[PDB]
Amino acid sequence: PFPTFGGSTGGWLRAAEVEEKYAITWTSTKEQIFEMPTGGAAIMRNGENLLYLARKEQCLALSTQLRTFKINDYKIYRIFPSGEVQYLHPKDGVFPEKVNPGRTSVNSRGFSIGKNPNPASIKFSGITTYES
Amino acid sequence: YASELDSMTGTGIESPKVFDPLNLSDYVPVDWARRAELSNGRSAMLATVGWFFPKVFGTFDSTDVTTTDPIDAIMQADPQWWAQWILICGVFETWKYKKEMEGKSFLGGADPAVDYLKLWPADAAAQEEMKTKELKNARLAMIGIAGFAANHFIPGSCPVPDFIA
Amino acid sequence: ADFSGEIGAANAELGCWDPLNFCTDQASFDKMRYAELKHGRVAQLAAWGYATTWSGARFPGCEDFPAGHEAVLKIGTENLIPVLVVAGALETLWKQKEGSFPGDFSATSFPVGFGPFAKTEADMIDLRTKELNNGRAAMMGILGMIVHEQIDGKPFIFFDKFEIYAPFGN
Amino acid sequence: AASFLPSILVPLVGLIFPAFSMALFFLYVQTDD
Amino acid sequence: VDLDYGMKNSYVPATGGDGGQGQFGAQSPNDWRVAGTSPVGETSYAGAADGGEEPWFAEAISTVSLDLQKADETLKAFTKDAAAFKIEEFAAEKPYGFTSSDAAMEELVGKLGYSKFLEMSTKQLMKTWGT
Amino acid sequence: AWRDEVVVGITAPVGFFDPLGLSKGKDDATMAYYREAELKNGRVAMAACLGWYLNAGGVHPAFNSELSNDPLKAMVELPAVGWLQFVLGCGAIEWLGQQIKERPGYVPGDLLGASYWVDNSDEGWVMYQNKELNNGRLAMLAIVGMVYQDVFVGDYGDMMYKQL
Amino acid sequence: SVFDDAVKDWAEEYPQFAAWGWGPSVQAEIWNGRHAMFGWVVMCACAYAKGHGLIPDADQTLDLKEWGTLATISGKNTITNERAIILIANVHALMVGLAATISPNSFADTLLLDPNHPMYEWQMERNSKLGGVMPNLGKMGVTPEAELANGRMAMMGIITCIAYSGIQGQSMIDTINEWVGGAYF
Amino acid sequence: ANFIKPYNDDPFVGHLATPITSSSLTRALLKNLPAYRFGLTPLLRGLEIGLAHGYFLIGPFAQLGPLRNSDIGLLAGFLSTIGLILILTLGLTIYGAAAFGQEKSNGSELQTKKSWDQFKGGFFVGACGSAGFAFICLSSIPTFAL
Amino acid sequence: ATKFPKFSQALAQDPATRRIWYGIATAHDLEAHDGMTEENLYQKIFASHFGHLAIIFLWTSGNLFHVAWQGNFE
Ligand code: CLA
Ligand code: CLA
Ligand code: CLA
Ligand SMILES: CC1=C(C#C/C(C)=C/C=C/C(C)=C/C=C/C=C(C)/C=C/C=C(C)/C=C/[C@@]23O[C@]2(C)C[C@@H](O)CC3(C)C)C(C)(C)C[C@H](O)C1
Ligand SMILES: CC1=C(C#C/C(C)=C/C=C/C(C)=C/C=C/C=C(C)/C=C/C=C(C)/C=C/C2=C(C)C[C@@H](O)CC2(C)C)C(C)(C)C[C@H](O)C1
Ligand SMILES: CC1=C(/C=C/C(C)=C/C=C/C(C)=C/C=C/C=C(C)/C=C/C=C(C)/C=C/C2=C(C)CCCC2(C)C)C(C)(C)CCC1
Repeated sequence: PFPTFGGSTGGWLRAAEVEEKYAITWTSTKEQIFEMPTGGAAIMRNGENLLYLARKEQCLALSTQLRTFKINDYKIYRIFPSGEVQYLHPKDGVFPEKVNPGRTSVNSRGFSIGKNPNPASIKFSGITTYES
Repeated sequence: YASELDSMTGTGIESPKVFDPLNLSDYVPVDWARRAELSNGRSAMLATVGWFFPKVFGTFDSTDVTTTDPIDAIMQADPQWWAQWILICGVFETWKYKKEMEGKSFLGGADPAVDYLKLWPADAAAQEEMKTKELKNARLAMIGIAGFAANHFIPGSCPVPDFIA
Repeated sequence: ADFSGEIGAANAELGCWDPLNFCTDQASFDKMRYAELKHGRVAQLAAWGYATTWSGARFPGCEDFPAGHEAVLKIGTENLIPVLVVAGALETLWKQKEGSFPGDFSATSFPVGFGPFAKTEADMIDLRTKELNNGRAAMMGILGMIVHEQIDGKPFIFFDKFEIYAPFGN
Repeated sequence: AASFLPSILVPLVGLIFPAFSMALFFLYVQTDD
Repeated sequence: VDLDYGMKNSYVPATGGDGGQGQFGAQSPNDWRVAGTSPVGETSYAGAADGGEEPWFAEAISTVSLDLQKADETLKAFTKDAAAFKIEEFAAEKPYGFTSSDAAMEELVGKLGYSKFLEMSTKQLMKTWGT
Repeated sequence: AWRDEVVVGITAPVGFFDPLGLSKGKDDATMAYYREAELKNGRVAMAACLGWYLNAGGVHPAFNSELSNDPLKAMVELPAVGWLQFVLGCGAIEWLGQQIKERPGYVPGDLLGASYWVDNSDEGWVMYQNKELNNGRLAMLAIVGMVYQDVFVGDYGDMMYKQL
Repeated sequence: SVFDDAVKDWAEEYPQFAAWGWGPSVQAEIWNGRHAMFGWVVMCACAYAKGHGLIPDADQTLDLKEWGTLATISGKNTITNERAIILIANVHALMVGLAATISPNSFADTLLLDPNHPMYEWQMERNSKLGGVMPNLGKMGVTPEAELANGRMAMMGIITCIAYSGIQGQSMIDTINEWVGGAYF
Repeated sequence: ANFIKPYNDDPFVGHLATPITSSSLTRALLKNLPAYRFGLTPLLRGLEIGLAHGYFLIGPFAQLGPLRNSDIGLLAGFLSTIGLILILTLGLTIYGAAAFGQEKSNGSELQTKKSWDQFKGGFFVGACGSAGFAFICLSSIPTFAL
Repeated sequence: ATKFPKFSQALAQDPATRRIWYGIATAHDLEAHDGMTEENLYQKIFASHFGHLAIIFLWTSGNLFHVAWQGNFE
């Protein structure tokens, strides 16, 4: 289900084969030309499409472009060398910009930025003021 | 001495049993030793002849080397000869490698690596006897070339015929 | 038909290099093979002879004769006739062994054959191939020499004559 | 003679020493204790 | 699917100045520091791809890929808890002739697929499951 | 059968050209040898032609332009060391070529391995290949003609278009 | 004083080097000893040559033009031929040593103990049973034991020669000649 | 006709199959080079590589060095080459230690500690010997004149 | 840590060349090293000072030595 592309010297390298790799998938209603983050132009297929990239940002950048084409069914995965796959985005099925009941707060401090502790107070502690 | 020596060619009439008084077999691997024994021996066999051949039977028609003394000619000879000599030896060494990899043997094996005269016996009995003769002649030659050199530098060290000098 | 199996094939791919399709059947091939061998053997001796003479060596009683084709033209025919007589006799003597490769004269009166030289079949094939190949080379060689002799007088192209190193012969 | 020391030490201090030191640092920083 | 495969890495968070393993782990379990190319007929990076007659470009031979079928499974596994929360709330709001959470899930996902199910409010779900 | 498959080399002026029928009974291997020889002999000829032309013209800016403008005289003047390098270098390439030939899928004459990207189905490819062959065939005859002129007629320059 | 403790402490303080056999180890004792034994020959040879005037054109300095500033001791002053020749002899030897260190055989005693060398086990074993204060007789002849004993002897001699030379205020070459009976000179 | 295609038919890998990258010539040359050739042992691989690199290195030093015009120029050139070989050998040793570690198992894989050590040794012998060969050759240069 | 910057896990676990660069330039900021107590800090600083003093004296010794052995003071 690979989109039609002729190849580039800006594709993935060894890290994709020995450390980690990424993959995005989407469905289209027409064959159209899009610009790939790696560099160049490609033609998507009329239906399912799969593409591999080396960075999550590269994948999410393409998603932005896809939204312009009115495609909002994209999914991003991380494939480890052993074959293990992790579903990353949309994580809970709902885009992050939309509040979804069932999501808990993380890394939240209940005070204004100016209420953090003084650096000297936490000296020889190992923690930082913003983590204190 | 190493046990394998008991099952190898080399012991004969003048040496009924394994000769390794200092048990060098303990240190040097048995295989490497035989390979080296033959290599140094075969080369020595050729040297002995070369030590006197130019003197006794004459020299080629050239003036690069004027002396006949075996040692002196080494420096008189043009360097180009020496370079080509190293090259030919390298070629020989390569041949032994490639042919050995083809299953052939240059150490008394079943399939000869170099038998241009086609005189390698088929029967194992004769083969064994043939190998023994080569080893002997080789050992004798090594001793001889050493002797020649000795008398050359330290006169009287060895009983060498005058012509051989 | 397929003479690739025959000794002397150019190589595994080309098989028998017969550009003009002289050979058609085994019968013809045998004819051609016999001829090639004969010419080859004759040539091998010829090159040896030409070189020996051109370089200067002469038999007792032949110290004033010239060398090369010039000899054939100048030397007395009477002293050349012996060659024909000694060759014609051989022509009659050599006897081809039936059911054997062309050029096998094992059936000759005097003992002739692989004798002690060859043991295995492979050894025989090798010696045979070498005889043929060396003959092929000489055939070209003797021509090359004669031609150049006529062209410039230098039968060896790069040097006038050979110098031999025969220690024992001295 | 001490006079020969300049010609015996300088070659060592400026060439041998720096080399070995750099090698050791590389081996030290490329090792994962 | 081992949902902790990524978390199970050699990374050890430091005291101060580190966000941590986050949600999906901070580093790949595997070490990128593998060797270079090897002679024909040999392998280097463990489960590497044989370069055949071009060992020099072996690293360009892909061996890591995503199976579309397998892709479905990873989607379901990593979003299992979310689905659970969703159906639970639907159950809490007095479902019409409710049966079993799982049963309801199957019915509700039989229609509206699965992705659509994950993106629907309990209200919409109840409307959908009115029947 | 080579005759039933060959496409390159057959052009318009004469079509298939074998008046003496030197390829009637030859097998594919022999025919392959012939095509390879044809191309090699031709390609070398083309190069030789260019070399002769440049030297004759006087554009031989090497060795302080010491060597003669006559191409055949110059060869004699060239030191042997120069010739040895030439033969040995070409010999090296010949060895590599043999390796390529052994590899499966070898198309007689292809050392760049263009078979990997293009086949004879493409007309553009076959046409361009034909141009190499045709020019090579002509060059072969030309180099033979020029040598005659230089060795017998006595000239090593154009005696055809020189008269404006 | 127990020797063993000191060695252990060194290993602890400098573990990385100790792993390869560097420092106060049997390996070092063997190798350094071998070199000292060999040197004695070199030093005696130098003495003989000096006394018998064998070295060609000694007491003369190499040309600063043929050779370079590398041959200068101070300013334009250059090294004498004798010292140069002695050095070249040593360089011949050092080259052999470098080859042996960088390109060891499969049945050779490597300078450092490498787990990936086939002789590692034998070397480890030999070293494990070669330690003592007194030479172990009964293992005379060509044995590892004899080698170590002779090596220690040679190394001690070097120390003694230097000391005696200083006490008597003489060159080491002179002391050598003296201990031989004045034969060389 | 397109002479440039995606490498290994993977449109997303960062490489392309150009005539330079994948031609019979390039493939043949690289396959038979000592580094990638099939069958060569680690030692032999190093030896061939060393023999090749040592022969061409004596030139630069001998003809352009500080003592080029001296009668002992060639000798000096040889010594300089040996010095460079030693530096390169140190590098090889250090690289192996860091890249491969301390104990190995696979064996006969240029990419292991034991194999690398053997490779390094071969390089040293070949390089130094090759330089010596050049010394002998450059001592007397043939004019190839009849 | 198990890498070059033993005093910093953060730098030690870095997959780039920064690990080496920063480790060298953050070596003498003993106060920020992982697991540093005030007592240890003072003790290490005191010892480091002894080393600096030694370097200063070695430097002075060299000047005297070289002037005496290769100079023209007299
Ligand atoms: C204190 C340090 C130091 C010393 C002692 C030298 C010494 C020398 N340099 Mg130098 N150099 C240095 C630092 C140093 N350099 C630095 C830092 C640079 C970088 C800018 C250079 C760049 C440089 C260049 C570009 C050149 C030199 C050259 C030379 C040589 C010229 C004299 C001569 O006779 O040449 C003639 C050479 C000889 C007689 C050969 C001498 C034998 C060699 C040196 C043996 C080396 C083996 C050595 C042990 C291997 C090292 C192993 C490793 C573990 C350290 C001389 C040996 C020239 C030369 O010829 O290099 C050899 C030259 O072209 N140098
Ligand atoms: C190296 C020489 C050489 C070789 C090997 C070939 C080989 C081939 N040519 Mg060819 N050709 C050549 C030169 C050569 N050509 C030249 C110079 C011309 C220009 C006139 C042509 C023009 C030509 C045409 C127009 C056609 C061919 C074709 C062919 C192929 C089929 C015909 C055949 O089997 O010929 C067999 C030929 C040989 C086995 C070798 C040639 C015979 C040698 C050269 C004998 C020398 C004769 C000659 C008169 C020598 C004197 C030259 C000069 C002194 C006057 C075959 C692969 C046909 C083709 O491509 O079909 C696929 C085709 O249509 N050729
Ligand atoms: C970068 C420019 C440059 C160049 C070309 C030179 C050139 C030279 N310097 Mg110099 N030098 C330079 C910068 C340069 N210098 C700088 C910046 C300094 C200040 C530090 C010096 C300081 C210096 C000193 C102190 C000395 C020299 C010396 C020398 C000479 C000795 C050459 C030598 O041993 O190299 C050895 C070279 C090599 C071992 C390798 C050369 C590179 C190879 C040939 C590249 C091959 C690439 C290949 C073609 C790729 C394709 C391969 C494929 C076909 C298979 C030479 C004339 C010495 C001398 O006598 O002066 C005349 C000397 O004593 N230099
Ligand atoms: C203080 C202390 C202790 C101690 C101690 C003691 C006594 C320590 C003393 C150690 C001592 C004194 C060790 C001598 C070494 C001499 C060597 C290595 C000579 C090498 C010589 C070599 C390598 C020879 C080289 C040459 O051949 C070459 C290279 C070139 C030739 O031209 C010339 C020569 C021949 C020169 C205790 C009590 C034991 C334990 C306690 O806990 C700590
Ligand atoms: C001593 C010395 C010097 C020297 C020197 C010396 C000896 C130098 C030696 C140089 C030498 C041997 C160079 C050798 C060159 C050989 C070549 C190209 C061979 C090509 C083979 C090919 C294509 C094979 C093709 C095939 C055919 C068709 C049939 C098929 O079936 C199979 C197959 C077999 C594959 C110098 C020159 C370095 C100068 C210095 O100063 C002094
Ligand atoms: C441009 C080009 C090319 C290339 C060229 C080149 C790059 C060359 C190089 C070359 C080289 C670079 C060569 C080398 C050589 C080397 C040698 C030849 C060596 C030898 C050695 C020896 C022989 C031995 C030694 C030794 C040893 C081993 C040790 C002991 C001692 C002795 C001495 C024995 C060609 C033409 C292909 C084609 C076109 C392109």
